[PDB]
Amino acid sequence: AKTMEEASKRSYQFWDTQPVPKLGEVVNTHGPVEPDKDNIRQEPYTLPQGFTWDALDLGDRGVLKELYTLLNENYVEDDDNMFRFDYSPEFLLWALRPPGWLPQWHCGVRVVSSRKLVGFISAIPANIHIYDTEKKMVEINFLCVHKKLRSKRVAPVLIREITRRVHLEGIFQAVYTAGVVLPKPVGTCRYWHRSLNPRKLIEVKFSHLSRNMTMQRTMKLYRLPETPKTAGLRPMETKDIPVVHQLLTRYLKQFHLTPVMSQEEVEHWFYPQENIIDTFVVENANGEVTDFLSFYTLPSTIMKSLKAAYSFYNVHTQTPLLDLMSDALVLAKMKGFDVFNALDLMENKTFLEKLKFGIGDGNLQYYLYNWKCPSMGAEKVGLVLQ
Amino acid sequence: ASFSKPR
Ligand SMILES: CCCCCCCCCCCCCC(=O)SCCNC(=O)CCNC(=O)[C@H](O)C(C)(C)COP(=O)(O)OP(=O)(O)OC[C@H]1O[C@@H](n2cnc3c(N)ncnc32)[C@H](O)[C@@H]1OP(=O)(O)O
Ligand SMILES: [Cl-]
Ligand SMILES: [Cl-]
Repeated sequence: AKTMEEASKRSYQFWDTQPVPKLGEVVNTHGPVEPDKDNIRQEPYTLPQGFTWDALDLGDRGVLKELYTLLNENYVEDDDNMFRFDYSPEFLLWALRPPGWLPQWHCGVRVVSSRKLVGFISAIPANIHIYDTEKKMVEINFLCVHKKLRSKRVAPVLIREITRRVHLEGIFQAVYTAGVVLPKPVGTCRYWHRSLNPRKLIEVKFSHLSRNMTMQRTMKLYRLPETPKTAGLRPMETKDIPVVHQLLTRYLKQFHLTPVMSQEEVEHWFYPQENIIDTFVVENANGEVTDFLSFYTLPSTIMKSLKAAYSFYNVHTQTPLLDLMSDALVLAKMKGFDVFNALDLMENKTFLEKLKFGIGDGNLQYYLYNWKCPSMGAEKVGLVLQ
Repeated sequence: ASFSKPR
């Protein structure tokens, strides 16, 4: 189910058993659904006959290769089944080894006899600000079951096993996103897309020539300057880590669901890595860094390759957000991206239409596990996951 | 995660 009208009818065999609010329920409290556990199941959950658990050491290059192969062949597609995310090994290390990462939380499923990797789910630690509470949580990502094992109820077992492994470490809340509606979204966001190379996007069927509009007309509409306009824009450097951390922390206070990053976490998530993460800061005529923009790299295989930038965190205190995002588009164009993607969260609705983004067909639902709180509009969500 | 395209 991808809409709240489809989810209105369904029943949820697994999620009814979990500490999440009911889909109908309207919530006006803030806090855990169930108490922290003082005794945790020591044995892994039972898998179907012929499968076994395995913690994936991603510092092993052959194991990392097994994971991105599983993901590139079996992870998230567009609902038209035209494009699948193409996760690089280096991107996965970025997403899966932030500060505090644990090997037991890179949780694989393998065929017993052949050791073939056929399932995965991960947790990474994060301090999360939710309304008036700060909690240590984990972020769950990359739940993946091999296409030939789909619909055999392996997903709930992966969820219960990563839950157990996170409980063993004393953590009892999680945050996660999904394109499907489950009990119960804390917020719902929409993806928007900004064409950068319209000839390629229409050719590969990512977009279509709009009503009574030529190709030549479409390139003109999406044409961008060759260089950014904001004075003082430059790549983030090591010396910028503290001020980027300061800028981000103060800026995120206006939203209701945000990460709380240490300075080491800021370094990991924002320090530029070619073909993974780009961060540019604005250093003004006084030498003060006053703003920054960032986007990560996630190409898609055309089931060539579709080179997509995803808006990450953008902080403005002296440059208008509108101007900052214009330069983000210019930079992504310069770096050879075909499309620039952004959600309607934080303040993004103030620039999406102005900058000629077009709305997409998917929903991104945000969820908290074992935390019951009021839902929020997209503009109060201040958390971006990979 | 969600993969979207222009509507
Ligand atoms: C304290 C710590 C707690 C930590 C845990 C926090 C919770 C973590 C929650 C997970 C955070 C994930 C964050 C991300 O990674 S979101 C990305 C999810 N991955 C993909 O979209 C990749 C492509 N798809 C697949 O590999 C499979 O279709 C997956 C593995 C997604 C489902 O496998 P399969 O298709 O073979 O189904 P099944 O028969 O085995 O099982 C179906 C059951 O699971 C429910 N389902 C389906 N999709 C999702 C989904 N995306 N999130 C949560 N639940 C989902 C489904 O409605 C049903 O429940 P119910 O309808 O019976 O009630
Ligand atoms: Cl690892
Ligand atoms: Cl609160």
